[PDB]
Amino acid sequence: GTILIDLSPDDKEFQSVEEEMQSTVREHRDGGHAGGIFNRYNILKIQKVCNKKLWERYTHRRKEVSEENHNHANERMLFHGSPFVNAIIHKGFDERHAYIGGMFGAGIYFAENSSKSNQYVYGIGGGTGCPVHKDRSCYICHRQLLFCRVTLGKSFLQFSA
Amino acid sequence: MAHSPPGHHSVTGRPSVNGLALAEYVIYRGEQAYPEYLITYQIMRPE
Ligand SMILES: O=c1cc(-c2ccc(F)cc2)oc2ccccc12
Ligand SMILES: [Zn+2]
Repeated sequence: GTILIDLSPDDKEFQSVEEEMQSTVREHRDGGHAGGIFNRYNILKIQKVCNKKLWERYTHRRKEVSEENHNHANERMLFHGSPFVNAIIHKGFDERHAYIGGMFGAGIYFAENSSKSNQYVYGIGGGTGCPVHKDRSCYICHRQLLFCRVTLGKSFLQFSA
Repeated sequence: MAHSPPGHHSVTGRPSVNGLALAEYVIYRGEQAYPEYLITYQIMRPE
């Protein structure tokens, strides 16, 4: 049920998504070990993910949360990087996409910093890097990230290093 | 998949040491996220 629609670089929507991607790069405490050494990206393509069933699944849950939280879904736009990007865009997020060993328990993790999500594109800790060169800092191979609509509702605040 | 803390729908991981890090978030239901945009990109080597 999923179709992918290419955005033109001239589209204000392409431009605002690219700006969120580029502007939320930071340096990481691993010196680039997991995600590579970089300060910015070369954006090759931005596609809108269209799936009516998955969208209706999201908005149904969003209304449930909102009704439990004084009509406030606390919806954010956040990054997600995963080796399972292809399954996610076709079948939706579920338990198979969870970070079982994550520091806040087994759930599905999202980042404000696109560069944090970039650390997970090739797996936890960057895995063994790109499939072709086995390089976590590969400047050749094409990577994919998701920019996702996320319902937080009432969120438990964890202070952490 | 774990459960959200009782009375909550998600967890926010607030950075407490690295002053430049932004927040990270966890949901425990797949239905609480929709993958709106697929971004294809390369990282760029600093000059
Ligand atoms: O984008 C993320 C993906 C994942 C992720 C982890 C394990 C997987 F198997 C798939 C994705 O972890 C993160 C942790 C913190 C912030 C963002 C992410
Ligand atoms: Zn490569």
